[PDB]
Amino acid sequence: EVQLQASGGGLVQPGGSLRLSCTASGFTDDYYAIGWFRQAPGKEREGVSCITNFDGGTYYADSVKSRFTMSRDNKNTVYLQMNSLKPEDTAVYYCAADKGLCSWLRAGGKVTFGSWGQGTQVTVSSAAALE
Repeated sequence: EVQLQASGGGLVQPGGSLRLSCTASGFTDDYYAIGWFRQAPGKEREGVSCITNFDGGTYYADSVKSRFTMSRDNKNTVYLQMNSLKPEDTAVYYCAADKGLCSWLRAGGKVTFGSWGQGTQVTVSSAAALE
């Protein structure tokens, strides 16, 4: 059965790091794409990153291109390493997969002809130093 299991959210200080994971099960077509989009408080959805299963090509939204890195573990997991985190990165992050489109990277961050899992909260705040 097709599943997208997520994990790795939390509260971190600005300049910090967090890693999100998404384990994709049951995908047998070579042409899927997997990645993330996010929903920041009071903002419209925004695409974050995408990896195409064919060729392993990686795509990033301009807002995260030099700070975030996506990687894969062939068990069926993709990782989003977030570094130099900024308060504006605070959002609910959703793992998504589509039919090789990376649709959520178009303006508006809307998945089309795809699938998405449950959100994971990532908060970047000075409040994190108070644990």
